[PDB]
Amino acid sequence: HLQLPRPVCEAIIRPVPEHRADQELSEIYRDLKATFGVPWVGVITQAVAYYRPFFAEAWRRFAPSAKTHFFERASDDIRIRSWELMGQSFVIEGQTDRLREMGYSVREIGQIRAVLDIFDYGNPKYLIFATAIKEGLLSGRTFGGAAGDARCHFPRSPICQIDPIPVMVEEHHAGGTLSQVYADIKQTLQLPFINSDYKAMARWPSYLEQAWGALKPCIDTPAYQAGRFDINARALAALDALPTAYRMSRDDALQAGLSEAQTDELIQVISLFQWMLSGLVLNVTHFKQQAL
Amino acid sequence: PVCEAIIRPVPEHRADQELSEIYRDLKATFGVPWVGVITQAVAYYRPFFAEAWRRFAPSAKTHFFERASDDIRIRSWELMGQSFVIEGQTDRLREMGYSVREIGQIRAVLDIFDYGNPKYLIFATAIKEGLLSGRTFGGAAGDARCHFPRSPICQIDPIPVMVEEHHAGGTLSQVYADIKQTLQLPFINSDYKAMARWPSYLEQAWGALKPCIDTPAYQAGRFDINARALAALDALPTAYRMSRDDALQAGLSEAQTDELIQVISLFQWMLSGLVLNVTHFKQQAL
Amino acid sequence: LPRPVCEAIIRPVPEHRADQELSEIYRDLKATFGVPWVGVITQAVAYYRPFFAEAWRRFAPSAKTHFFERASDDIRIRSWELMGQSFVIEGQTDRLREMGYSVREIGQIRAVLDIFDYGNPKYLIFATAIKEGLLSGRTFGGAAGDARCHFPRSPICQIDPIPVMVEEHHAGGTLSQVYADIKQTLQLPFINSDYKAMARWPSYLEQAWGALKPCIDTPAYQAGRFDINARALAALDALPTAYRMSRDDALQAGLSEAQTDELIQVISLFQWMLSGLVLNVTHFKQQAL
Amino acid sequence: LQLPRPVCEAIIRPVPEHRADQELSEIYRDLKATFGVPWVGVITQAVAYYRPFFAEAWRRFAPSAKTHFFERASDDIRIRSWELMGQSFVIEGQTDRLREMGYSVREIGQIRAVLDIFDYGNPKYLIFATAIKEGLLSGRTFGGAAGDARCHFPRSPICQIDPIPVMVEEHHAGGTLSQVYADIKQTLQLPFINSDYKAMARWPSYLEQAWGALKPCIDTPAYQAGRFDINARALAALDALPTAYRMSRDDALQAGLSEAQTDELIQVISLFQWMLSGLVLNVTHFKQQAL
Repeated sequence: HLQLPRPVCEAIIRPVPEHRADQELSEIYRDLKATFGVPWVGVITQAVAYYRPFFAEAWRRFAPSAKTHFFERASDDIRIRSWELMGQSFVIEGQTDRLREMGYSVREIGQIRAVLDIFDYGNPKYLIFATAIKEGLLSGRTFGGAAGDARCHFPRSPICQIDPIPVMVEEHHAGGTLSQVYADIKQTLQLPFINSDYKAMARWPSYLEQAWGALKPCIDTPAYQAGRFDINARALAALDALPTAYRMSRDDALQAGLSEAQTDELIQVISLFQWMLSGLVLNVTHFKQQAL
Repeated sequence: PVCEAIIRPVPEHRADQELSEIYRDLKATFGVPWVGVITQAVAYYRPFFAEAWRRFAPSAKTHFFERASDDIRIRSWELMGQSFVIEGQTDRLREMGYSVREIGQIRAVLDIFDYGNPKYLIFATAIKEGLLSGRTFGGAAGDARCHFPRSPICQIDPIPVMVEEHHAGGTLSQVYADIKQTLQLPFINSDYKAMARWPSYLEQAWGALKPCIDTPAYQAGRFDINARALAALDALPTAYRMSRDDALQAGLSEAQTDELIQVISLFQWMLSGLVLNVTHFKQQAL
Repeated sequence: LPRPVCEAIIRPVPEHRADQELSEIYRDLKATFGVPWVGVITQAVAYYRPFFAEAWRRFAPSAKTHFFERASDDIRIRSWELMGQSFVIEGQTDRLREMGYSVREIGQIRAVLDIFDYGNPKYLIFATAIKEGLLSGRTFGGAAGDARCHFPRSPICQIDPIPVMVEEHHAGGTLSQVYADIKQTLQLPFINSDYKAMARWPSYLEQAWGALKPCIDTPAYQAGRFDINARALAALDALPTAYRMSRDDALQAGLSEAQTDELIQVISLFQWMLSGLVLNVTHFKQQAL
Repeated sequence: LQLPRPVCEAIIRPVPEHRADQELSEIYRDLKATFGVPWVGVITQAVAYYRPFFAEAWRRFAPSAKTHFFERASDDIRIRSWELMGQSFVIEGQTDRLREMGYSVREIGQIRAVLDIFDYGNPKYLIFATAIKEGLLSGRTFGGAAGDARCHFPRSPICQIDPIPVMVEEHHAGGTLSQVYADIKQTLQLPFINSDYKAMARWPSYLEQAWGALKPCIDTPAYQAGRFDINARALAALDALPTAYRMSRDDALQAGLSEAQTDELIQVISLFQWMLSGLVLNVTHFKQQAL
C-alpha cells in the first residue's frame, strides 16, 4: 500500500556528458534539447547514448511524438500531478526566510528558483521517453499512432532554451563534503550516479544541504511511494497515446548494431533510470515548494 | 473601432528605470522576451498600468492562464488550417539564397509571437472590458489545479531584433505604410518589425497574407478568437476588477480614462488579427 | 596603392552555411583573434579549404602573441591619428537622436563599430601574410628578439554572438542601392561585414556612408591607405613565429597550380581593401562621440 | 632582499553585485563597461559602501580609464607579472593532473577562460586602488601632464562584459570549502575571499589543486621582490594619467563623508591596494600551471 519496485541493475552505467560528447553525438543532443525545449541533456539520455546506434534510432523514432501538442500536455499534466500530490501529502515549510538568514539575497533566491523551474519542466518529458525506451524493449510492442483528436498532432507550445547548459558541479569537481551529500543522496535514493538536478543545486552547496535535508525524511514514506506509483502509471498511460507510433524492440536494437549482451545491458540501464525518474519528479516538486 | 486618441507607446529602449522594472516583471510572468506595443501604449497612463498589472499578474502566473493562452494558439492554428489553403514558402526562400540555418532563425522568431500574443490579447481584453463595464471578472475557486503555477520555462532574453520605423529606409517604409494601411493601424507591431530584420522575407510573407485579410473567413476567425479571449476573462482564477472609478483612485483624470478606453479598444481589436496573421506566417514556413 | 586585377570569382563560405569541419576552424580563428565574426576575407580563402587550413595552422602561433595584439592595436591607433588630421570629421550623434534614435540605440551602434575597429587590423595582417607568402616564397619572421613579444596576447575578448548582418539576399529594394553604391565607390564585388552590420539600422547606414563617401580616394585618403598598408607589411616582417606559405606549399597542401593562381588574385583583392576598410570604420566611429 | 609591507585595519563592508540597489548598479555597470570586465572587483565593492566618495572618485578616474594609456599601462603590469613568475619559479603544468582527476578538454578550457578574465582585469583595479589610496594620503593631483597625444586616444575597445562569473560566495560554501577559504585568508593575510578564488571554486577539486601548488611560493623572497615590482609599476602609472586625478580628504568631506568615515576608508583602500599586487602574481601562477 502502495509501492513501486526498484528493478535489478548490475550493469555498469556509462553516460557521455555534454562536455565530452563528440561532434556527431553533439548534434543529436542538440536536436533533443531543441525538441524538448530544455537547456540540458538528461543523464538518462547520456547513458543510453553510450549504446549510440540504439540511441540515435530510438531518438529518431520518438521525436515525431515529442514535437506534438499531446506530448507537451501529457508531460505538463505529470508536473501538475506531482504538485498536487506533494501538496496534499506533505506539510512543506517555506525555506526562503532561512536562506535569507544564511545570507542569500533576493536576486540569488530567484536564481535558485529558476534552476528548479528548468528541471520541473523538463523531467516529465524525460520520464515518458524513458518509459518508451524501456517498455519498447521489454515488450516488442508498437505504441500509439491511433486516430484521435487532430489537435493532438499540432505543434507543441513553442518555448526555449537550449542555452546555456546549467552550471553543474560534477562529481570530479566535488568538493570534499560535497561528495558526501553526493554519497548520502546516492545511498538514500539507491542510485550509482548523481542527477543533473542535484549538481545544478550544488552550485550553491549550503542551499543543497538545506533543501536535501528537508526532503530526505519524506523519501519512502507511504505517501511518497504511493505518489511515485501514480507518477509512473501516468507515464505508462502517455506511452499508449503517442500521436506517432513508436516501436524499438530487441530486434530493432540488434538491427541497429547492438549485440545480445549489449541489449541485455541496456535493458537494465534504462530500467533503473525509468524507475529513478518517478522519484526525481517528486523530489524537485518538493524543492520547488520549499522555495515559494 | 472608434479611436481619435494619440497613441504614445514607451519603447523598451527608452523606458526609464522605474517602468523598466514593471516591464521586466511583465516579461518574466508572461515568459516572453518582448514588451508588446499594447503594454507600451498603456504604460503611458502609468498609474493605471501599474495597478492593472498588479491585479492581473496573479491570474497570469497560473496554470489556467497558460492553458487558456495555449488553447487560443491552438484554435488559431485550426481556423487558418481550414479556412485557408496555405502554401509552404520554404522552397521559395532557399531559391532566394536563404540557408537552412537562416530559415530556422526565422522560425524561432515567429515562435515567440506565436506563443506570446495570446497572452497579450487576454490582458487587453481584461483591461478594456473592466473599464467599460466595471464588472469583477473571475475569482472562483473551482478546480484547484487551475490556481497552480504555470509551466515555468520560458525565455525573456534577448529582446528580439526589431527594425523600428526610424531605422527603416526607403522601400521598407513602403512595406510599413502598406501594412498600416491594410491593417488600419497607426503603428507597426513588434512581429513585423522583427520579421523586417530580413526585409526580403517580410515582403514575401506579407504579400502572401495580404489577400487573406478582410475575407469573410478571416473576419469570422477573428470573431472566434475574440470570443475565446472574452471567455478566458470570465474565468480568471484570481478576481480582476479595474473600473472607470478604479482608474481614478489610481491617479488618472476622467478625461485620461476616456482616452485610455479608446486606446485599449483599438489594441484589443488589433490583437485578434495579429494572432491570425502570425499563424499564417508560421504555416507558410513549413 | 593601386587596386590589383581580379577577374576571379569570389566564393565566400558564410558562417551560417559552414559545415562542421570548416565551422571548427572558424571558431578557432575567432577565439584566437578574439572577435565575434569571421571575415569575408577568411570566408573567401576558405573556399580553397586545403590551403586555408594550412595557412591558419602556420599563422595561428603568431596571432596568439602579445606582439600580434600590439601590432594590430597600433594600426587602429595610426588610422585614428590619420583620419583625425587629414579630415574634418563631424559629430553626428545629434542628428541621430533627431532622426528618432534613443541614446541606448546610439550606444548599440557604437558597440558594433567597436568590433570592426578592433578586429580588422588583425584580418589585414593575416591577409598580408597570405598574399606576400604566395607572391614571394619568403619565410617571414621567426626572430627571438625581445622575449616579451612571444608572451600570450591580452586575453579578454567577445566571440559571441555573431553580429546581426543584413546579407545581400536579406536586402530589400532601396538597401540594394546603398550596397550598389558602396560596391561601386569602393570597387568591390561584395559587401563587407561592417556595412552589413550597420545595415541593421538602414537609415543610420545611409547617413554614415553619405558622410564618408566624399572622402574616398581623396589624396589624403590614398596616402593614409598607403601608410596603413605599409604598416601591415612591417607587421609581417616582424612575426614571432616564422611564417612561410609559398606557391609550392599550396600544392603540398593540396591545391592545383591553377587554383593557386586564382587564390593569389582573390587574396590580393581583399588585402588591398582591408587598408581601405580600416579607415572607413575609423571615420564611422569618429562620427559617433 | 625587498618586501612590500601591509598596513593596519578597520571593518570592510563590500556591497556585492547581487545585493546592489539600482543606483549603485548603474555605477557598477559603467565601471565594467569602462574597464571592459564582467565583474565588479571586491576592492570597488568595499569602497562602494562609502557611496558618495566612490561615485565621485569614479567620475574623476573614468576619463583616464577610457584612454589608450590606461589600457597599455594595465597590460604591461600583466606582462611584467608573466615575466616575473616565469623567471623565478619552476612551475609545472597541471593539465595532465586535472585530466587524471577526470576533467575534460572542454572543462579545462572553461577554467582557462575564467583565469583569462582576472588576468586581464586585475591590473586595472590595482591602478585604480593606487589612485584612490595615494590621492587620499597625499592630497596631490596626479597626471594630466600633456605628452604624446596618442595617450589620450580611446583604448582598445573590445570587452567581455555581461556574464558575471559564477562565484561561490562564502555563504554558498559548504564545509571543506570554508576551510580552504580559511587557509587562503590566513595565508594571504586577508579577511575576505577574492572574486578570483570564488570563481575558481565552481570547480572545488581544481581550486584545491591550483591553490596548493601556489601556496609554497607565497612569501618566498622571489615572490616578494616581484610583488614590490608590481606595486611600483602601479605608482608609476598613477603619475602618468592623461586626465588629472585628485580626490583628497577634503574632497571626501565635501562629498558627504565624516572624518571617521574617511579614516576608515583609508585603512580599507590601503589593504585592498596592498592585496592586489599579490593577487596579480597569484593569478599569473594559476594561469601558467594551466598551460
